[PDB]
Amino acid sequence: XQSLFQPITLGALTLKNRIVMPPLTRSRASQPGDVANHMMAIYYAQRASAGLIVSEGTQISPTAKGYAWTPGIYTPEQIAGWRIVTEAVHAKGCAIFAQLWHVGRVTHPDNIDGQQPISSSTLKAENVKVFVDNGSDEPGFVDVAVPRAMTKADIAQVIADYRQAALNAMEAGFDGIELHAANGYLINQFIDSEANNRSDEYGGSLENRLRFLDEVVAALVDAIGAERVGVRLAPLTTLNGTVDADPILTYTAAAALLNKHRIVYLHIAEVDWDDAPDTPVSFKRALREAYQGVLIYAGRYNAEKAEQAINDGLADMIGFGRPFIANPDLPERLRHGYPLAEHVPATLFGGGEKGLTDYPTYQA
Ligand SMILES: Cc1cc2nc3c(=O)[nH]c(=O)nc-3n(C[C@H](O)[C@H](O)[C@H](O)COP(=O)(O)O)c2cc1C
Ligand SMILES: CCCCCCCCO[C@@H]1O[C@H](CO)[C@@H](O)[C@H](O)[C@H]1O
Repeated sequence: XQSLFQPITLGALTLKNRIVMPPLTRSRASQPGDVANHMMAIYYAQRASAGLIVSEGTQISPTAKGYAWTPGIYTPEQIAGWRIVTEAVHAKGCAIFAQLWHVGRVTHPDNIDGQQPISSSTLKAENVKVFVDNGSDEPGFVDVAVPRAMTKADIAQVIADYRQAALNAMEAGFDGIELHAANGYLINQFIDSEANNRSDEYGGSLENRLRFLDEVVAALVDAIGAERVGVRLAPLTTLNGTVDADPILTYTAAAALLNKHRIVYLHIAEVDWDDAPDTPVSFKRALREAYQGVLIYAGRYNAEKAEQAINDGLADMIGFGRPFIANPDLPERLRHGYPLAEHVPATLFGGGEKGLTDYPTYQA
């Protein structure tokens, strides 16, 4: 754990250690309005011994939402709710980035004001569910809907929404933003060949499939500066329905594209739930050459594997998702080898403080 507990520079920030709390949707936002709130501020502040917190995905617009009760980042009230979170986290000595979210086709009309979802194409995500508010207090799991293909004007609108969301994140006191371009969501629906059947400049070729990513990143950087922009990618997981035919080429190219933009970090989502594909070390080393900023990995890491990934030169920082839900003091536990509590799946999403802020710190 020695390297894990070394500080690191992230742009203008000096971070305390190499541990990341990655984005974790908890579906706790206040209703009406999808507003980040008090229990969320406590929850994040409890976990501020991380070197970096990345917020749960926060939708950039009404039609960017995939799941019931996720917090937005587009209304004044939403910005203010996030400000209480960032104030709480900063009072603990910690950096926090907002994960800007557009789910594309991974949604249901019930979550997007009755609208049809949008995507690169008209392809439904196969074997994917989201959840909606069915009036009860538990999430209602539902099949996703068939999307409509984005027009040029839709592309411009979504870019504008991302750009503004980045400014809104700065107004909310975040230290930066993370673009969610992973786990089968909108940008990923353009990147991955089998999800993109466009015949315009946003599909077919590799250059074309990376174009939407390129243009979104350019707008984010123009708005808030490259030192405040991270990006999340999922080269090899396919759980939410996006498959690429040549992911080593596509994602090495994506990494090099992002390197050109000088984004402050690249975050690889190596596992999504139970989807834990073989991610060859040779490929990780290629990503390390293609992108020369801070490289973050998350997915089924423990203390041993995290330390090894850093010492092998594969990663600079490591995120721990599920363990951070149940262990607010995860860094201390990893450092000492204290046993980790396990999380309760039934309280991941929705509800209140139970299963959110009532996981204790370690006590022998
Ligand atoms: C409850 C839960 C919610 C999640 N929601 C998001 C999210 O909002 N954005 C995201 O990029 N990943 C999300 N993820 C994925 C995690 O960031 C992480 O990559 C994944 O859980 C693998 O890491 P782990 O094995 O350490 O949990 C979520 C994971 C969990 C368990
Ligand atoms: C009862 C708890 C059910 C846990 C099973 C999780 C259902 C899907 O969970 C979803 O996973 C996505 C990544 O695939 C995330 O981006 C979303 O934030 C999350 O809501």
